[PDB]
Amino acid sequence: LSRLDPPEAEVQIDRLITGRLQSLQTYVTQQLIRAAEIRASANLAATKM
Amino acid sequence: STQDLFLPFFSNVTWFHAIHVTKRFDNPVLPFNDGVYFASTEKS
Amino acid sequence: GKIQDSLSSALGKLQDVVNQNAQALNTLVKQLSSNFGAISSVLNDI
Amino acid sequence: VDCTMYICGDSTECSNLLLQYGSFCTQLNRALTGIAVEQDKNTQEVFAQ
Repeated sequence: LSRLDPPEAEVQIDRLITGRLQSLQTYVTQQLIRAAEIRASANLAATKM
Repeated sequence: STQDLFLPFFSNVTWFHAIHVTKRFDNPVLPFNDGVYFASTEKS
Repeated sequence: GKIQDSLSSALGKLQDVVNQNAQALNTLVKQLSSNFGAISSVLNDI
Repeated sequence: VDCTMYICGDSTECSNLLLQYGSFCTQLNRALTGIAVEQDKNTQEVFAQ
């Protein structure tokens, strides 16, 4: 916002969005693989229970 | 869902008039906020 | 007898997925017609 | 994850670059909070017999 001009430096925002969107995209992903992997372990856990 | 400036559900608004068919005449300078909700109700 | 009339029209393991593919096949219209943080969401304008 | 404050944080124009733009972090929530109810349900039948 400060150092350069907002009708041109939104391009400097524009790329900064997407890797953060990607890192969120990975984190939802890499959680989700382990996520229902726990339930797949947990259904075994409740069955022994 | 989107993002638009809607009007609140049963929004607090202000009860003006132009009624004489006495002595009530209203036309004030009024500001320009986040989307206007103006209505002009008449019969005449 | 007793279970021929409560068979006749939320079940065992067959109610599950078609809630959710119904949920999720909405989503595949929406995933890439979402953000991706560019000037526009379809690549040729980029 | 509260999405926009992870991506941008407290900024109008960064959010206003994020809205040509459908429902990513909407569905990222509905990804994540979708799993979030289930571990409690995984906690449910693993003891409450």
